[PDB]
Amino acid sequence: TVFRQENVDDYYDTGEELGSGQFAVVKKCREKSTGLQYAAKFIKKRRTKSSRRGVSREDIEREVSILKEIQHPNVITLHEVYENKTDVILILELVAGGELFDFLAEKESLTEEEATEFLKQILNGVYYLHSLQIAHFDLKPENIMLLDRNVPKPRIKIIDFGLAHKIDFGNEFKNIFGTPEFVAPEIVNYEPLGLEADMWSIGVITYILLSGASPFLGDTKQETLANVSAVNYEFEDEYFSNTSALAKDFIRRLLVKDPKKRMTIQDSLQHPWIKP
Ligand SMILES: c1cc(-c2ccnnc2)ccn1
Ligand SMILES: [Cl-]
Repeated sequence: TVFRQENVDDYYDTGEELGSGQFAVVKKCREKSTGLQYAAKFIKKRRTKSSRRGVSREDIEREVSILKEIQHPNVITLHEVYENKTDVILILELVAGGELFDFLAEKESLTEEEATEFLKQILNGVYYLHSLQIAHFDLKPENIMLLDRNVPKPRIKIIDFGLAHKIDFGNEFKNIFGTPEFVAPEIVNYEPLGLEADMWSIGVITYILLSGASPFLGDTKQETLANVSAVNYEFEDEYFSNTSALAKDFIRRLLVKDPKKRMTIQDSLQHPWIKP
């Protein structure tokens, strides 16, 4: 599939940087014709078929294909796509309230109600995606963005569909691997992956939201991965002494090694800690 090849600078003005990764940079921008603001994600293309730098066209097209399908209050949307010889440029919905990661760093830990306020929105977004057979595969606080961080109950949007895949056969078996602290055991063990991997990630996020601590984090990535595979985590009393047993139950039912025994997104929404 080909994208718009006019110079993006002819239609948009760019401003402050909103993100920077291994193969992508995000800049705030403004569409000249409407005055509306967006986030322009510049994804570096591969310069040769055997290169390890840049993102393959197949991977870029997959991300775009998934983004084009989604429209939900808790997921980022795609406005337009441009490309040139060096980059594919996604013009995405602007989410200007910063990462959930940074908001958490500025509060240490959340109350259960604050945590469930965020978590219910994450679950709603993932319910939508999973309903579409879309596995995100990179859920973590850095990939949750607030619309406005200066309100009592911030609204959030899931971003960064760079690892997302359609699961039309129940599982996929490709080169997929996210951030060690948040990946499920099946990712660590290079097993077939499905929608269940995201539910594990939600369990990790929930643990962090309630404690300010990462459940499997080791001193090295390899140690973290080993901890994940062994399900080596516990609820430290210092952090969870006044956390409800039902909150712990929710987490426990997500941080399950066997993906078939892990709570599904529908299960999570009916769990007594979440269900209204
Ligand atoms: C603000 C920032 C972003 C963002 C930041 C970092 N990585 N991907 C998207 C997307 C939308 N709005
Ligand atoms: Cl994004």
